[PDB]
Amino acid sequence: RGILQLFGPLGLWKLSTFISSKLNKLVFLNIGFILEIIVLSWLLIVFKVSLLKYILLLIIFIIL
Amino acid sequence: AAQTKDNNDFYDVKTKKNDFFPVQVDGIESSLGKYEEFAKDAHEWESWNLQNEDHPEYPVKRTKIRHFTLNFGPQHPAAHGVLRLILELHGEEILRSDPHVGLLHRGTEKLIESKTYMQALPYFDRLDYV
Ligand SMILES: CCCCCCCCCCCCCCCCCC(=O)OC[C@H](COP(=O)(O)OCCN)OC(=O)CCCCCCCCCCCCCCCCC
Ligand SMILES: CCCCCCCCCCCC(=O)OC[C@H](COP(=O)(O)OCC[N+](C)(C)C)OC(=O)CCCCCCCCCCC
Repeated sequence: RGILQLFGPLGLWKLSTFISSKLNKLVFLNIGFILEIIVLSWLLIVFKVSLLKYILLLIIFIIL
Repeated sequence: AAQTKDNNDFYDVKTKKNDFFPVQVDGIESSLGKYEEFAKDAHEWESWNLQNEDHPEYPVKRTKIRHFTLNFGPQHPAAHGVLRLILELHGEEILRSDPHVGLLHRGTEKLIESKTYMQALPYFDRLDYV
């Protein structure tokens, strides 16, 4: 009833609720929001590919 | 006529008649819990809105905007003199016409009573002066 729930249903439910609540705030009809994300993605073309894992770490920081 | 809750001088809350069935929806839930478990945070979630703007009875407070009101006033070649014709237009389409007169009211009828019949005659020269 302890660690196997934290690393199981109860723990993953809290993780899912936290992550899904973040994603629910990103779906709203707004021109400025989607334009910023489109233009931001252009940096993947500019950046050298070795920086992908740093962008991955930065994105996980923003989830918090 | 009378200031009511859904209609007054400054705004109205217009609702159309509902063409569709009054469908009942109860027990709203997601895959992580019921609606009441997250309804506190659902104000930030646009996908959690229970009221649809296409519904005929959706509440909208609309300010009562004056329609395009034009003074076709005395200083205008169309008006044959002094006529403050007030027109409420929809673009150029006339919706209501309010002719304001008295800009040439000179009290001829009042003045005539103070004149003899011979003296009052020239007043008639100046009513329809063509
Ligand atoms: C033997 C059985 C084996 C099977 C088990 C396998 C699952 C093991 C994983 C266990 C880890 C999840 C369980 C513990 C998570 C608990 C989440 C949580 O409590 O939220 C923490 C915090 C929000 O704070 P709050 O919960 O409100 O209060 C603090 C309570 N002390 O918010 C947080 O800090 C959460 C961290 C933010 C989210 C980080 C996201 C990282 C990337 C997602 C992780 C999964 C990656 C999957 C990738 C593919 C997905 C398609
Ligand atoms: C890889 C090694 C083998 C592991 C096999 C898979 C086990 C997965 C954990 C069980 C989850 C479960 O059963 O999901 C069912 C549970 C039910 O939760 P509940 O008891 O109703 O409490 C929840 C409600 N409360 C707290 C209010 C009472 O829904 C959840 O929590 C939703 C989160 C789903 C996450 C699923 C991700 C699975 C990833 C698997 C690989 C990491």
